[PDB]
Amino acid sequence: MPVCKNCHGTEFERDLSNANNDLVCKACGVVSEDNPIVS
Amino acid sequence: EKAIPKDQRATTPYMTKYERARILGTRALQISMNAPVFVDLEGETDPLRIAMKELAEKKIPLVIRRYLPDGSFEDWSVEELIV
Amino acid sequence: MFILSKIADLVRIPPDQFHRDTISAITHQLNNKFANKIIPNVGLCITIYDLLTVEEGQLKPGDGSSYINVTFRAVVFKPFLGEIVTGWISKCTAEGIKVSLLGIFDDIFIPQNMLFEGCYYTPEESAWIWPMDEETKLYFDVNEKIRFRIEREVFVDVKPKSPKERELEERAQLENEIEGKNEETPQNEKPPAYALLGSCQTDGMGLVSWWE
Amino acid sequence: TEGRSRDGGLRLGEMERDCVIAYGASQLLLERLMISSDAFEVDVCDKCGLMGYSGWCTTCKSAENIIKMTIPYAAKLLFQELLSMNIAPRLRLEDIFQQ
Amino acid sequence: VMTISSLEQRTLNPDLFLYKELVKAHLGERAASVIGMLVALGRLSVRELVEKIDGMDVDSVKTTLVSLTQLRCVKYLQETAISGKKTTYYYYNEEGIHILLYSGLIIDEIITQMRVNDEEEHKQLVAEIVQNVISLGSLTVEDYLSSVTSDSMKYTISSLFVQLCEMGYLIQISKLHYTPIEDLWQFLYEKHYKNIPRNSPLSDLKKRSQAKMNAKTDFAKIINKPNELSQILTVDPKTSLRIVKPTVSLTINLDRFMKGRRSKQLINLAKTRVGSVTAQVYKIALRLTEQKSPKIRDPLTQTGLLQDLEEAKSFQDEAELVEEKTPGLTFNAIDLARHLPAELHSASLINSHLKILASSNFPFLNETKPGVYYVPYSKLMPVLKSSVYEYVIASTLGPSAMRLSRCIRDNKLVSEKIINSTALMKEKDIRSTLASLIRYNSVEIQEVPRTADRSASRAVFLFRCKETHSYNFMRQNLEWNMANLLFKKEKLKQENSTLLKKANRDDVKGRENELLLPSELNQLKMVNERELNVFARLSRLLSLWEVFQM
Amino acid sequence: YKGEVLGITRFGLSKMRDSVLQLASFEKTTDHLFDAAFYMKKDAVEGVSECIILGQTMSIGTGSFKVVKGTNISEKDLVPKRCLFESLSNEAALKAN
Amino acid sequence: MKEVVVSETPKRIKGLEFSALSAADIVAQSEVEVSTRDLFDLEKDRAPKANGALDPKMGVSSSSLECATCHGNLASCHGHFGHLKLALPVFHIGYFKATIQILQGICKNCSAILLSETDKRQFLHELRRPGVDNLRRMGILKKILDQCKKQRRCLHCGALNGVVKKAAAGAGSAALKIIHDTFRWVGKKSAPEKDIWVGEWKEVLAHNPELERYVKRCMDDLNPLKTLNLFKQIKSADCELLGIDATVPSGRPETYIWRYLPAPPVCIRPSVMMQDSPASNEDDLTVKLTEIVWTSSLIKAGLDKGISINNMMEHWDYLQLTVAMYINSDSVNPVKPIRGFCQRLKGKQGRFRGNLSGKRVDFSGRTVISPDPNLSIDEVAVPDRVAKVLTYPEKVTRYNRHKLQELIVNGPNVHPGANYLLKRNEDARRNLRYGDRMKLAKNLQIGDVVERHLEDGDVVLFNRQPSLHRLSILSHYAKIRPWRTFRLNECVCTPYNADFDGDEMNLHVPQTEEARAEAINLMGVKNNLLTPKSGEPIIAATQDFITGSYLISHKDSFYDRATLTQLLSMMS
Amino acid sequence: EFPSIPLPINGPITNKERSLAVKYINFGKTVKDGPFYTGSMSLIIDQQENSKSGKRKPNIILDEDDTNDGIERYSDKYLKKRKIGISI
Amino acid sequence: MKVLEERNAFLSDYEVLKFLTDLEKKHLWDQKSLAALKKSRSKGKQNRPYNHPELQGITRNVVNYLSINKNFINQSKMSDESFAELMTKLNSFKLFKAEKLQIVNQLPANMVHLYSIVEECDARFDEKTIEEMLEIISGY
Ligand SMILES: [Mg+2]
Ligand SMILES: [Zn+2]
Ligand SMILES: [Zn+2]
Ligand SMILES: [Zn+2]
Ligand SMILES: [Zn+2]
Repeated sequence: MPVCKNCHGTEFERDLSNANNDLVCKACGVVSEDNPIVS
Repeated sequence: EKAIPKDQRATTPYMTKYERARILGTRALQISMNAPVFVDLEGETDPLRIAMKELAEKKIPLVIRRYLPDGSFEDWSVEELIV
Repeated sequence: MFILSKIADLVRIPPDQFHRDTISAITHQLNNKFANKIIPNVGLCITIYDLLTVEEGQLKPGDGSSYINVTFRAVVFKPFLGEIVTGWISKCTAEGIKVSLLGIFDDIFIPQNMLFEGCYYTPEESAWIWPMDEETKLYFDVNEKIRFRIEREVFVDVKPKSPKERELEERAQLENEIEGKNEETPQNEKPPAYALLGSCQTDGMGLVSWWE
Repeated sequence: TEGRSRDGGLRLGEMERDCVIAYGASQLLLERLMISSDAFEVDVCDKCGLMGYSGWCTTCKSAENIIKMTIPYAAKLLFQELLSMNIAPRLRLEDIFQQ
Repeated sequence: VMTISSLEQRTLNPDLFLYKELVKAHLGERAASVIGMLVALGRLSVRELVEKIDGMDVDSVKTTLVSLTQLRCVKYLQETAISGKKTTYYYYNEEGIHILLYSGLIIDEIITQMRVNDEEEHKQLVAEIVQNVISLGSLTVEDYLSSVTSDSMKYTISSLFVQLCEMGYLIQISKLHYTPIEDLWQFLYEKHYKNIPRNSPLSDLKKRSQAKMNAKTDFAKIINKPNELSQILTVDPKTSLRIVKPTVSLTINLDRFMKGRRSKQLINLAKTRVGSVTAQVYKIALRLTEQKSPKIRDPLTQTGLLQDLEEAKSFQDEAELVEEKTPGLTFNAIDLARHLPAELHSASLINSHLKILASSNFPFLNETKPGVYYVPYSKLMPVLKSSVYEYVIASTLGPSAMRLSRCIRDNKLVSEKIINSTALMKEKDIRSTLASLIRYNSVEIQEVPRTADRSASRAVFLFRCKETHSYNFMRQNLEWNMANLLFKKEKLKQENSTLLKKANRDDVKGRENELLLPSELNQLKMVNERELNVFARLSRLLSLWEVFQM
Repeated sequence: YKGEVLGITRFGLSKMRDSVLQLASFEKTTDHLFDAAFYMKKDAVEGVSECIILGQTMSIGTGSFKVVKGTNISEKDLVPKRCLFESLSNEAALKAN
Repeated sequence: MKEVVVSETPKRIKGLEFSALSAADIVAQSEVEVSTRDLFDLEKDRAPKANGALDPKMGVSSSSLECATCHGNLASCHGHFGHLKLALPVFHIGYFKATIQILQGICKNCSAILLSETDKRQFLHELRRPGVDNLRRMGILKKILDQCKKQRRCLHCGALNGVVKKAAAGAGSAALKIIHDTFRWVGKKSAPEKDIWVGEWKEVLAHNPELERYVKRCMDDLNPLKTLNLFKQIKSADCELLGIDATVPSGRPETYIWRYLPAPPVCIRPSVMMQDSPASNEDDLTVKLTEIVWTSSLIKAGLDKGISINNMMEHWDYLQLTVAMYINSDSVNPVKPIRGFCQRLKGKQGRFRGNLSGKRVDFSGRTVISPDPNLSIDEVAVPDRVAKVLTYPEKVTRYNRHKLQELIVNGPNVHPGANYLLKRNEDARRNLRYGDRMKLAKNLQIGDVVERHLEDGDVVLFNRQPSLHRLSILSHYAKIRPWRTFRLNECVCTPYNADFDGDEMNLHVPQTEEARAEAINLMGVKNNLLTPKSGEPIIAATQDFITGSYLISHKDSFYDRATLTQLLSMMS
Repeated sequence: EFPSIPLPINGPITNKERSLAVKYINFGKTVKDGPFYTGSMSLIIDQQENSKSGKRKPNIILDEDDTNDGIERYSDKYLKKRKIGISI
Repeated sequence: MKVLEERNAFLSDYEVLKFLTDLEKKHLWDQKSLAALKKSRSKGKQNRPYNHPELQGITRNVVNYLSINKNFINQSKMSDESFAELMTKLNSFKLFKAEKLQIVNQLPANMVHLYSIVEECDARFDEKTIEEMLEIISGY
C-alpha cells in the first residue's frame, strides 16, 4: 500500500472522470501500480 | 541463403502498395525515435506526413528484402524501384 | 592484456544515432557494451580494436531500431602459462597475502603453496619475513613491487541465485543498516573468474630467481 | 469487461479481425490484439522450454537459458489451462537476425 | 522435491535403461547413445543414427560400431530391397549385454565346479586367459600367446583350451551368430518356398507342412552346427599330440554356463527340499547331467511362429521328446562312482547312492523309471519359478500374503467369501493383505453384471490367477532394481572421481605409507566398502532376476 | 489439390492442414488437441490463425518480407591493422624448433 | 570492477511441440504437495497457510494478500502448479479412444505389438518417409489398426487375443470399463484357455451353481492397475508403430494414465470475495480439486486400514467418474453443469472463440451516428466528449517539442491537451491534472511517451460489428465537433449498410506509429473505392445527391448568372 | 519411502563375495581402459561377409587403443625439453 | 556474443601504447579543466563524449600501468627507432616466443629478469648468450 517513488506513505484516490479509475497518489502524481483489476 | 546478384532479379520492379504501407510506417516510427529527416519541413510535425514528404523527394535510406520460398531474398533498393 | 582475440556480436544501435556514421556507432556500442565484462572461457576486456566484414543489418518490425550483426577482434585478458608480471602489495592477512595492482583486477589471492616459510600473521607491521637462515634475512613492507608466477585460467563463475535466496538477501540487507557487529553478508562475495597462485615474491629488491 | 456497466469493452474478432486479414494489414492486427490488449513477459528456454517465473523454468534447474520475450496474456492463460491437465506444449526458439 | 527423492529416474523407462546403462560404465561417452537410439527405435540403418544423434558425423559412429560388433551388443544385416545399395541394417543384440552383466560371476563360478584341470594356485592365469577373451571378443593363439615369451606353459594353456572347449563355452567357428534369429527363419522359409513352382495344386497342408518341415530341419542343423564341432584336428604333426588350430577366430560364453547356473539354482531348490544327502548326491549327478541338456533360449520358437495350431503342441512335444532322445545320458550309480566324492551310513557308498537316487521322487524332481537311464525336466523349472516367486512374495510382507497367493493358486480361482474358511482372521487383515497384494498386478479382479449394467455396487467379485503377467512384472521389476542400483553406483563413481584417480596414478608403490592424509584414507575405505556392498547386493539381485528368465 | 474433393466441413478441414491450432479452433475443439498430443505432432507455427495466438507477424499481407536498412559500408572497415609483432612469428618462431 | 554483462538476443517462437506430461517432471514444477486432507482449505476464518486447496505458495487473486516466491500480487505472480499423490490409478477420459487403440494393438500376455516381422519392417519403412502429411500418418496408422483386430492369436506367446471394446453401450459414463473378450473369435478350437475357462466354473457347489446359472459371462475388465503394468512391458522396438516415438523421456504410454493430478494455480482460477452478501464464492474447480483430494485420502486410509472390496470399488469408481467429469465434462450428470478444462475451450464463450481470437480491445467508443455532407470522405467526426477520453501516444522527437509543450501547459480539461506522461526514468504513469503543470513543462527529455487527446488530422479506425465483407474497417481521420453523436459522411454509407435508425457503430484508434500509417496507407477511404467482388465503385454518393443532381442537370434547368454564380461558389 | 525388504543381505566376511567383487573391479579396470595391445588386428581382419565394416576396420587399425599413453609421454618429454603454446 | 577464435594475434608494447594513445586522443592529451572552464572548444568536442557509464576507467587505468614498470632499486619512454630495431635485432638464435613477450614487456635491469624469464637457462643452453644478448637494453 505505501509503495511509491517520489513520496512515501501518502493517501490515495481512484479517479472519477475519464472512465479510468486508477489508484493514484497526491502532490506529484504517480499511478505507482498497474491498471486496476476488478471482478 | 544464396546472395543472388543484380543480374537475375526475378521479380517485377513495380511497387506493391503493401511495400509502401510498410515503408511509410517504418519511416514514421524511425522519425518518432528521433531520426533526422532528409526533407525541408514547414514548421509542422507529423511523422506520417513528413514520411509522405520524404517519399515525394525519394530520400528513404532503406532497402527491400523481398522473400522467395527457396531463400533468395532478392535485395531491392528504394531509389532504383518503379513506383 | 596481450591478445587481439576475435569475437562476434549482435549490435543494437539506437535510431537517433543514424546521423553518425556506422564505424563510430558500432565502436560506441561495443565500447560501452564490452568495457569490463569477463566473458566465460575468454576473460576481461578493456576496449575494441576495429571492425571486420560487417554486412547489412536487419530491422525488427516490433521495435524499429536497427539491428546490425558484426564480427571483430578485441583485446581480452589471456596471459601465457608462464607469465611473470609485477604488481605491488596493498593488503595483509594471516593465511595468505594477496598482491594488488593499479586497477585491472583485485582478487588474485594466493593459496598456501609451499614457499618454504610463513608465520601466523603480521606481528611488527611486516607482512612476510623471509629469514632463510642464515642468508638474506630481509623483508618487505607495503608498496613493494612483487612479481608472481601465474597458474592456469581458473574461471569458475556460477549463478546459483534462486529468488528464495534473493529474498533471504533482501532480509539480510536490513542486517546492514544498524547493528554493532553484523559482518555476515559483505564478506561473502562471488570471486570473479580468478583464484590465482604465486610461487615467488622477490622479498624486496635483493632476490633473483630462486625457489621457482 | 463487457457492456457499459462495469467500465465497458468493445470486442473485435471472429468475423472482424478477418477483415484486416482480407486487407493484408499485418502490424495493426498484431498490435491491436497483442500490445493494446495485454503485453506479458513469459520466460522461455531452449532445453525443455516451458514457462517459469522470471528466474527459472522449474522443470530444469539452470537459471541461465531464460529469454524474457513478449506474448499476449491470453496465450499464457491457454498454456496454463492447457498443460494443467495432461499435455506438454513446448516452445522452441528460432533466431530472428543471423542466417 | 529437491531431486534427492530420486524420482527423475524412478517412474520412467524400465527396460530401455539397463541395456545402455551398463555401457555407460563399460564403454564410455559415445558408444552408449548408439545403443540408446538403437534399442529405442529398433531397426536402424547407417545414416539414420547420424541424422538422429547430433554428436558427430559418420566418422566416429564407425568407431562405436566396430567397438560393439565383436562385443556382440549389436548384430548386423546386409540386404537390399529390389535394386541395390547393399547397406548394413542393424538390429540390437542381447547376448553380449548379458555377457557384460554376467562376466565376473562367470569367471568366479566356473572354477569350483566345471573346470577341474588344476587348483595349485592357477588363479594368476585364469583371469589372464579368460578376461582378455571377454574384453576383446576373439581368440587367435598366434597373436594372443605372442605376448607370453615362455614356451613351457604353452602346452598347459593348450590343454586348458582343449578341456574348456570340450564343455562348450567358446563358439568355435564363430560365424552366423551376428544374424537375427527371425531373419534366419524367414530366409530359410523363403528359400524353401522358392524351390517348388509348377506342381500339383497347392493347399495349406502341403505347402505349409513341406516348407515348415524343411525349414525346421535346416534351421536345426544350422543351430546345431556351432554346438558340436571338430576343428581341433591334425594331431601330432611334429609335436603337441592335442593342439587347437590358431587360424579360426574363437568367441566366448556359449549359454551352457547359463544352463549350469540354473542348474545351481535347481540344486539350491533340491537342497532346501527333502534329503540334503539328496543334495550332496544330486549336485554331482546334475553337474554331469547338464552338459548335454536342451538349451534354455529354445530356438525354432524365438521367431514368431508360435500360433494356436499344430505348431504350438509340437513345441511341447519337442520339449518332451528331444530331452529324452538327444542326450541319452545312461546314468546309474556305477556311472556316479567314477566321479565319486571324497568321504561324502558313511560306508557302503554305492547301495546308499542307489537308495538316495531312488528316493528322490514324487514331487516332479528326478522323474524315474523301473531301471531308469535318464532324467527329464519339463514340469520342474516352472515349479522352481513359482516357488522362488512365492518365497519372494513371502519376503515382501509376512507369511499371510504368501498363504493367500498360494491358496488362490491352489483352490483353482475361487471367489472371496470362501477365503475366510481357509484363513485365520475374519475380515480386517485379509482385506489388508489383499489390498497390499492388489497394489501389485499379480492377483486380478473379475466383474460380472447383475442387471446387465456396469455398477460398482451391485457386483460379486472373484480373483483370477494370471501367473505369467506376474512373472513378467517381477522380471521387469528385478531388471529395474538392477538398473537403479548400477545407476546409483555410477553416480557414486562420478561424484568421487578425482580422489580415486589421484591414488590410482602413482601411489601404487606407496600404498603402504599411503602417501596422503588420514581423512581421505577413511574416505577411500568408506567408498570401497560402498562399492563392495553394491556389488554384493548386485550379485544376489542378479541371481534373483536370473531365476525369472524363459 | 490434395487429390480428392475435400469439404469445408469439420471432417474436410480436419484434413489438408498441419497447424493444429486452426485444426482445433474451427468446429470441434474437444480432442483435436488430444489427437495432436497423443501422436505428438511437431507443428511449425508459420501461418495466420496460429500466429494471432502466439502474437507474431504473419507471412501474408504486409509481413511477406522483412524490411532491412542498408549499412553503406564503403569497403574501408573490412581491412584490419596488423600489430608490429606478427612478422616476428614468421621470422624467429620456427627457427630450428 | 567486475560488472559482468551477459548479452541478450531476440528470439522468435518457431514450432509447437505437443507431448504429454511425463509424471516425473510434474514433481519438478511442484512447489507444493497437497495430499494432506485439503477439505480444510480455509484457516478457520481466513485464507490458509498449509498445503490445502488454496495456498500462499501458489500465488494470489486478491488485493492485499501476499503470495509465493515472487512477493508481489496477482499482477506480478505468474502462477505455480502442484502435483497430487494417488493410489489405484485412473484412466484419462480425453485419451480414452486412444487408450482403446493403444490397448487393442497390444496383446495381453507378453504385451507385444502383434505383427509379422516382415510386415513390421514394411510399415516402419513406409511410415518413416520424408514426404509425410497429417493425412498420411492417420491413413497409415488407421490402416495398420485393423490387422491387430483381425488377427486371432498372438505372435510369440502361448495364448490368443480378441476384441477390445467399451463395456456394453454406455454414453452416461457408467460403462467406462475396458473389456478384452478373449472368446468370440475362436469358434470350436484352441482348447487350453477355453478348457481352464470352462473348468474354473465347475469346481464350486456353493455359489457357482447359481452364478453360472445367472450371469454365465464375464468379459474381464481391464482396470488401470492391470493397464498401467501392461503398458510397462511395452518394449520400444515396436512402440513407434502406434504413433508415439521413444526418443523423448515423455514418450511412454505409462504417462497416459493419471498417476498425478496437476493442481492448477490460484492465479488462473478466481478466488472471488463476497458479492453483495457476506459469503465467499468457493470456486467450482477448487471444490472439485478438494473433493478429489478427499476421496484419494479416503482410499489411502481405507486400503491399508482394511474395508470391503465392493465399497472400495464403488468409491474408486467414483474417483474414476469425478476426474472424468472434472475434465471433459457433460458426459455424465448423476445451473448444474460444472465447468472444467473443456467448457473453457468449447466455443463462443471459451478461450478459442471470444477470449483469444476475438478479444475485447482497449481505446474504443460506441455512439449513434448522424449524417453530415460537409465533411470529406476521409474523416469521422469524433466529438470531444469521447475524444478527451481517447488518447494517442506521441514520443517527442525534437520537432514537436513546442507543440507537446503547448498541450502540456494547456491542460487535460480543454481539448488540445494531454492526460498522462512518462519520462525517460522508470515511473509508472505521471499524471497532469493532479501534480504540477508549470514545472513539468520545462525539461521535456526526448524519451517521453506522452498521451495527448485525439486532435484533428489523426487517423482513426471505424467499423460495424456485423461485418459481412472486407470494406468494414476503413481508416478515417479525426474531426472535432460538438453534439456527441457521430458523423462520418453519407457517400460511404453503402459498405457500412447503415440506416440511421438508432444504429450504433463503434470506432477504434491505432497506437504505435507503425500501425497508424499501416491503417491510412492500406485501408484509406481514397484507396478503397472498390469492392473486390467485381471491381465496381461502391462509394460514390447516396439518394439525395443523385436525385438532386438529376434535378440540376435534367434538360431544362437554365440558370441565371446570379444563380449559376451562387451554385458554382457553393461547392468548393 | 520404503516399507518392504527384498532380502539383499551383505555377508562381506565370506571369501567368495570378496573375490567376486574384486574380479568385478578388475573387469571394470580392463574394460574402462579400453582395448589392449596389438591383438585386435584379428578383430579387424575377421571380416566374415562385410564390405562396409571391412572398410571400417582397416580405417581404425590405428585407433586410440594403447598408443595414447606413449604419445602423452612423448608430449610430456617434449614439454620438459622445450616450451610450446597450446591449450590444456 | 559467440566466440570464433581464441588467439588470433597476441600484442605487446609501444605500438599498442600508441593505439591506446590514439584512443585517448578523443578528448585531449591531459587537459580536463581548461576545456571545462572555457566557452565552447567546439562545444567541448561535441558535448562530452562516450565516457559516461564506465569508460573513464579503461585505458586510463592501464596507460599508467604500461608506462612505469621498470622495477629498479632506487629512491619511461619508447619510440619508433627503439622498437623497429628491437623487433629485428633480437631475432638471432633458437629462442621461444613468450620469452620475447616478457622481454618487450619488461626490461631486465642487469641479470635478474633475464634469469627469471629464461627457464632452463643453464640446463638446456650453454654460456655467453646471457652476456652478449643483453646490451640492447639501452634502447629506450
Ligand atoms: Mg439498422
Ligand atoms: Zn506521490
Ligand atoms: Zn526450462
Ligand atoms: Zn509467486
Ligand atoms: Zn502375447
